[PDB]
Amino acid sequence: DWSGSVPANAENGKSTGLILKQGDTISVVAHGWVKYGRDNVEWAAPDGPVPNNPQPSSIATLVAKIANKKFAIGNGVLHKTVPVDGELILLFNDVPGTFGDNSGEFQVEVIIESRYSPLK
Repeated sequence: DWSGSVPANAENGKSTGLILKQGDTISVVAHGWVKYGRDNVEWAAPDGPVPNNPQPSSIATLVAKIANKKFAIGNGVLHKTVPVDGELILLFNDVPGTFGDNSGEFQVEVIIESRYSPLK
C-alpha cells in the first residue's frame, strides 16, 4: 500500500498518505541503516541503535506516529490492530533538536492487511 524511504534527519517524520482507522490491521517491514550522530559508532537499524552504544528505550528506533502518538515498529510488525484513527506517519525516533547530524534512510514497506469490518 505504501513503500518509500524514511529519512533519519526528518524530525517530523515521513507521511505515508495511508489513513488508518481503529480496527484496521497493518504489516510493516523496514530495511537499512542510519546514523543518529557523526561518531563512527552511532549507527541504527530500524530496531534501534547497535547495542555497543545503547540509548534510552525507543530512542533512535523506527516508530509509527498515528494521531501524534508513537507506536513501536522497529524492523517490522505483522498483522497488528490499529487502536486509533489517523494518517500513518513513519518516524526515526531520535532526540528532538538533534536530527541535523543524522544521515541515511530506511526503506519501508506498509501493507494495510484489512479495513475494520466486524462480524454482525
